[PDB]
Amino acid sequence: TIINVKCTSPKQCSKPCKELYGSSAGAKCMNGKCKCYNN
Repeated sequence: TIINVKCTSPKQCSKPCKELYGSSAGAKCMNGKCKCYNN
């Protein structure tokens, strides 16, 4: 469960992932791309 949103922070990735998974989002920023998991 990896998406394609450009980031430079995990709080730039908690924008698409909390629009997806709600509030149970494990939002990780590796390189400059976003991953959306679950808490």
